Amino acid sequence: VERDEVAAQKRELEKQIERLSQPSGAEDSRMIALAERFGGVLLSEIYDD
Amino acid sequence: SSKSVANIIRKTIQREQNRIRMLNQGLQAVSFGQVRGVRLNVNVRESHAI
Amino acid sequence: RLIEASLYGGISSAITRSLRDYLLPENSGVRKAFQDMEAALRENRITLE
Repeated sequence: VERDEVAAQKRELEKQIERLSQPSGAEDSRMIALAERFGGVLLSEIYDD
Repeated sequence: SSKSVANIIRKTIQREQNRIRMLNQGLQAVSFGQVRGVRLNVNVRESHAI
Repeated sequence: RLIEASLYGGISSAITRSLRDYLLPENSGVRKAFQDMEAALRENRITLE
């Protein structure tokens, strides 16, 4: 039980880290393709700096 | 994958070229003996362009 | 290097050699996506070894 609970925390931590990764951390799964399929730019990327 | 990576690389390259071009203008018409200007020339290697 | 090159004067040899290392900032965006995507394989390979 302790092993599994710690495993749950570790999974949550990796998922949290992964959301902040790339390219400008966002809902990257579809958003990058959705950004180029229209003549647009992701807002979070405009506010990168 | 593929195209999107190329686009981010291209935009990064473009932004660096533009910033350099802005820095470059501040150094126009500087007189040092017979030298009259200075530049930072930026180019893309072929083996990577292809 | 910057300070002492300014102090003595002249076109610094060391600055000239590594020009890109001095004038260009390093960008993480291009990389960390692929470090995270690569992670599952890295762990598996290390475990196998």
